[PDB]
Amino acid sequence: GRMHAPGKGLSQSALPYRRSVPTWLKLTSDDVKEQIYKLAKKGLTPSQIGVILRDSHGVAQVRFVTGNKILRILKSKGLAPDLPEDLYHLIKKAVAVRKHLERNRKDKDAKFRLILIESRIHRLARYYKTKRVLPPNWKYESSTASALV
Amino acid sequence: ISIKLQEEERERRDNYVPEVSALDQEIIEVDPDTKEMLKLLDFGSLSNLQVTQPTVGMNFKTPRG
Amino acid sequence: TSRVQPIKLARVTKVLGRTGSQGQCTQVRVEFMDDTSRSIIRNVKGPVREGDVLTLLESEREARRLR
Amino acid sequence: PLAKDLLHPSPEEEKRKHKKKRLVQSPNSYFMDVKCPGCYKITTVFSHAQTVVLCVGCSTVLCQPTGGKARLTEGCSFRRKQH
Amino acid sequence: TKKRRNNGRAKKGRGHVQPIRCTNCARCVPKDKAIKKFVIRNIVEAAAVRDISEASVFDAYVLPKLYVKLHYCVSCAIHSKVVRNRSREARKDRTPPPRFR
Amino acid sequence: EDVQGKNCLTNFHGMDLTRDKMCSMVKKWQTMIEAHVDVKTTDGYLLRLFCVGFTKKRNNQIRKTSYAQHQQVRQIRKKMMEIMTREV
RNA sequence: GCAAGACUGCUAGCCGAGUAGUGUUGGGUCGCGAAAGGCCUUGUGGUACUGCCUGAUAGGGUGCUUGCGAGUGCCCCGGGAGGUCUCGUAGACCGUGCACC
RNA sequence: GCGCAAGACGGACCAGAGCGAAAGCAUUUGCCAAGAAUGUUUUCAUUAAUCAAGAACGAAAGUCGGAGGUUCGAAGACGAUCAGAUACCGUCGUAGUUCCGACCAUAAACGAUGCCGACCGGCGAUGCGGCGGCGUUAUUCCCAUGACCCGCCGGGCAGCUUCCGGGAAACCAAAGUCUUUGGGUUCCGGGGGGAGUAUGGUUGCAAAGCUGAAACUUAAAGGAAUUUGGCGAAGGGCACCACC
Repeated sequence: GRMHAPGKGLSQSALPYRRSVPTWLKLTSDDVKEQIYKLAKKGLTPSQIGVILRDSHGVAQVRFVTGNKILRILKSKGLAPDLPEDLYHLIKKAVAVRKHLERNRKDKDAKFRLILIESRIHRLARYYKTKRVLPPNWKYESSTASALV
Repeated sequence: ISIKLQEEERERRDNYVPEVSALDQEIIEVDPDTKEMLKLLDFGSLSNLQVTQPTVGMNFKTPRG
Repeated sequence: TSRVQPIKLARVTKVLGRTGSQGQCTQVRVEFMDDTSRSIIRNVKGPVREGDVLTLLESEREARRLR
Repeated sequence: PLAKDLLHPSPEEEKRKHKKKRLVQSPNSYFMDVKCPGCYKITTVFSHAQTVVLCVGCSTVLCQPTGGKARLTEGCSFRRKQH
Repeated sequence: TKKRRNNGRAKKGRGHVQPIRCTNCARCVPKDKAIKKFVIRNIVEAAAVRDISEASVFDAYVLPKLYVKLHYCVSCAIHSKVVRNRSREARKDRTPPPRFR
Repeated sequence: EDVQGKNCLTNFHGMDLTRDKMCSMVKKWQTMIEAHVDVKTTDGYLLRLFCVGFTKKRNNQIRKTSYAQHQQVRQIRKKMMEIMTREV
């Protein structure tokens, strides 16, 4: 089932079998790349950018209207951050958990979920280090929150 | 017990027969759903077949628990 | 007590099972002629048939078990 | 039972069961076209609009996010479109 | 061996329940294991309600009731004949006996 | 609090209910709702209004449970808060 | 523009008029709902009921007759005849113990 | 009967209901933080339930320093009971039972059943979220909403039945897919005592936890289940050698 939860779960997206640009869509690839660039100038994470372009522009998904995906074209444009959004959200959650934690000393399950989430970011950081994303001299401890958020 | 004269006292009642056939009534109460069931199979709307007025706004399965 | 209450007399309808420590008194359903609708269950000692009538002193208490 | 024609099912069982255990993978969602009665243009929105949506020109709000589908503003016409 | 499907209680996904003291006894029996009695009774018994009725200032005055809940330990339940024992296949019966009196 | 001779003058001090009625109101397979506000009148009278609430099974309901969600209970309780704030 | 079908609100002649006033959870184009003053076919037939409150001859809550159950009945007014309504039966507890082997 | 003060606890509502890794969790309100499941034509693209070293949490009782000590209550005192009670019973009753922090890591911590994944019957209800579909209600007209009803989907606590199949049988939708043996992966048991004992190491203020023998003795110790048997166990039937 889950990785730190004992509950089985079946809730995920299922892409259709059809691989074609829809006929009712009258939008090419260069212009949709232009509003991806504009929403990148807005400065948001690629997941909510993708769901809002699908939501408010009626496109099925980007990967069939252009040749590649959005993280590829942001790292081609160079505006994409070096730190991935998964570790960004998870270390923001860790900062919030510790910021709740030091005021309330008698909080055991918050500490338990804290230990679970540095275990999670360590297991993700090993994969991004062996995939040549993070530098090999990068380290994490509980006292590094001002340098990376 | 077992009978060999086939119990004449109601055997003669079996020989007694109503003049009506007890199924060939002047009209037959037919719901629209079984009407459109029989309509697709072999026979459409007949003279003996009538449409039940919908009194089905209240449901079934009286409460038990 | 200390109340002058009149004597009401009653007529039997059905005989029922008999209670008691040794099993001597019989529960009987019985009813009045001056008010036919109201019927009462009373404890009676002795052999009772159907068709007779019974003399009763109190119409206030209710029959119960062996104690 | 034991004998079911798994190759060519009747349509009611793959509109009956869950999407992930169908014979072929097909989602249960779709794209929707909605317009305002006070406006003129027709925008294209998802079935699960997931956020607040506003048309260009700032005329009105089309629909609100809800954990199921989107709850549309009243009076707006809609047509089930397919590709 | 195992006697019942459950263990004389109703603990399925908890592992711990609040105990409540018995009435006749003083045992710290849990809520799901103990037998609970909710009796419906009037203020007085049945052979005096008429004697109350002619002794009342009011006319057609309704007699109030008492609504109490009794918590019974299993030893106090078997000692007071509240619940009896059954056979092997007779224990496969969840429904209560019919209330006739 | 006021006597002069062969008379005693009374005043409202509190309202209660019989134990038998409130014991008749509590039953299983229903949700009990409690709501109390400390309120003040136009004069210097400080009150405390206790109220109870018991759900109603529908006449065509087949469910024996007939419960309600927690936030529905919170909304009903807040409605009781604003009602007994308004009327006193 | 042409085609005839199917259903419904309201009224029992129509305007006034669904103006006022009332309330609801959220709204709407809105429910309830007469009158003053009037003008004219000068004002539709059959059909059963009806415990109490709320809110409609609906809905909701709640009774009486004999303990129970099934029938029967429970709007207002005026006359007559009656006076013990009919049918079948659990409606059971209700002072009671218990050392030491 | 009228008030004041202190401490403890949140009954009835309260279920073979919910949540949590487990211990465990119930007066209202506010603040902070986390999470399951549902939905997704959103993002990353193999990032994995598997785990000695190591680490967190952990019922009650036990220890240490502080104010509080209502009620209950180990040892102790008294009186009955008994042939004999420093036992069952009754009245007081210290430490504790209550809070903050510092400890220990033991339970029948038991579903007496490790974790993940797949497959193999049906039925009726429950909780969450979503979905479709007559009708009633927040009074009468129109829409979304809450309430109710009829169906579907996924997850969860659960129930009934059986020649699916298994087992020694109790019984099992897992305790099945096992000689017609092999999905992956930790811990752990070779008759019964001796004995979780001695020694050693280990941690602990203490109480003590973990690791953990040998000599010698025994042919039994044990698990399921059937029939009179015995209850200071329940229920029923009969008897003028029992009663009324």
